[PDB]
Amino acid sequence: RKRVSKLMAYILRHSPEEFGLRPDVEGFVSLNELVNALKTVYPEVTEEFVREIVENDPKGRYEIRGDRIRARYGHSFPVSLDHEEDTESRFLYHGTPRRNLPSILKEGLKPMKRQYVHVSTDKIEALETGRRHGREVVLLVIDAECLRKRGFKIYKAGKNVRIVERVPPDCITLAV
Amino acid sequence: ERKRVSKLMAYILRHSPEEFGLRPDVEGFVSLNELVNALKTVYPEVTEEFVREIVENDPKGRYEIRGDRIRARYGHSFPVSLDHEEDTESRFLYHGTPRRNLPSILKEGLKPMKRQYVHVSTDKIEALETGRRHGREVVLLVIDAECLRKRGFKIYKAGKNVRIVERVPPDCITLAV
DNA sequence: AAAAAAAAAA
DNA sequence: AAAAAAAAAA
Ligand SMILES: Nc1ncnc2c1ncn2[C@@H]1O[C@H](COP(=O)(O)OP(=O)(O)OC[C@H]2O[C@@H]3OP(=O)(O)O[C@@H]3[C@@H]2O)[C@@H](O)[C@H]1O
Ligand SMILES: Nc1ncnc2c1ncn2[C@@H]1O[C@H](COP(=O)(O)OP(=O)(O)OC[C@H]2O[C@@H]3OP(=O)(O)O[C@@H]3[C@@H]2O)[C@@H](O)[C@H]1O
Repeated sequence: RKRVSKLMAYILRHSPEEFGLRPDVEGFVSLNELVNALKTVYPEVTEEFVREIVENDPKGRYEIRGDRIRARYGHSFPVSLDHEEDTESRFLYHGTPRRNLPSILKEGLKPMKRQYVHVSTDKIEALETGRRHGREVVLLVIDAECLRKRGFKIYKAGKNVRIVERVPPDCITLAV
Repeated sequence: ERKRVSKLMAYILRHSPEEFGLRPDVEGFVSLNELVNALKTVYPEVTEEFVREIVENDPKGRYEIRGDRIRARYGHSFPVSLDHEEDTESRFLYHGTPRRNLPSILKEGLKPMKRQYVHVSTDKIEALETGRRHGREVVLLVIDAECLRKRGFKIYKAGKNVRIVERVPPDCITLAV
């Protein structure tokens, strides 16, 4: 389950054309074609097995609309997402290795290779995300009203994941 | 064939002889019989006569055979004790390097990097061809050899034209072209 | 003239 | 949650 969901993230977010799949402007690909692509590496994968990963994913990583499937965030190619805006959250969190602090405190959170900067409404998931890149990880606290007043709307892309264009430095209130 | 074996011989004698189960002495020498068997793990058709042909015909004097022992004469990334003669004849020496290294070289000077010694040449072509290994935009550095000797950095005759030195201070670099 | 296995950033 | 064959700095 974890292995296929990882390769599903690589296909839907980064290199769908590597498997001969062309996503539409919303990032959607046909579920039938992705199953055949997943079968190129793991032949035992079925459409039901794919619907299990989407239905049970603890982050709401994937979305199925009719006969199409997409990753809801994490893209490195630009897509057109229709997620609802988050006007509720007061604070948002981002985990990052300690080495990135001088540049983040100066330039703010940039999207890097992804289309959007990714933050979370949860401290654990934010810190867990940052641990993917290093050992000494710090928790960044982001004033969500600071972002809105500066014209950077936050969108509800996952259960707790939130995407935003970028985070200016003075919207980071605390590093722990 | 000849260029492929000579390349692998450069990797064993200069960089990782332990990977092939070879322990060099303090001069960098390895038994010629043991190196032949090491080259046979990759290229089974290599014989001692083939190896001796590479040493005798190498256009840079890369390798030295003393009795039953063989060594690379320079290029080492592990420290060795070389007995090469001192170069007291050369007035100028040459070093090729990519254009991007110039600001650092002009400030810190030529440093050995991963090798034991800085490598220069008495020949301009070989110096530029050495730098071409690292990039396209290569520049020719001119080195006053008296500047080096006066500053206590002796130059040694390691190859036909290759010369090894501890380091090259910046103000011994007279020209970059 | 520093070969080449095998692991995995962003 | 970016898989992964395969090539090659210094
Ligand atoms: N200005 C700046 N200078 C230097 N460095 C900066 C920077 N401004 C930002 N940085 C750092 O650059 C990294 C990019 O890495 P990148 O993978 O693009 O970003 P993230 O770690 O946010 O991951 C995304 C999603 O992917 C996971 O998978 P998922 O479980 O589906 O969700 C999770 C998660 O939401 C990151 O360390 C960030 O601080
Ligand atoms: N201060 C500084 N800053 C930045 N950069 C610097 C530097 N001070 C020096 N640098 C550059 O760092 C490179 C090291 O690369 P490295 O391969 O170690 O050096 P060389 O290119 O001199 O090659 C060795 C032998 O290897 C070939 O094989 P060979 O035919 O047997 O002989 C030939 C040759 O003598 C090099 O670009 C140098 O300028």
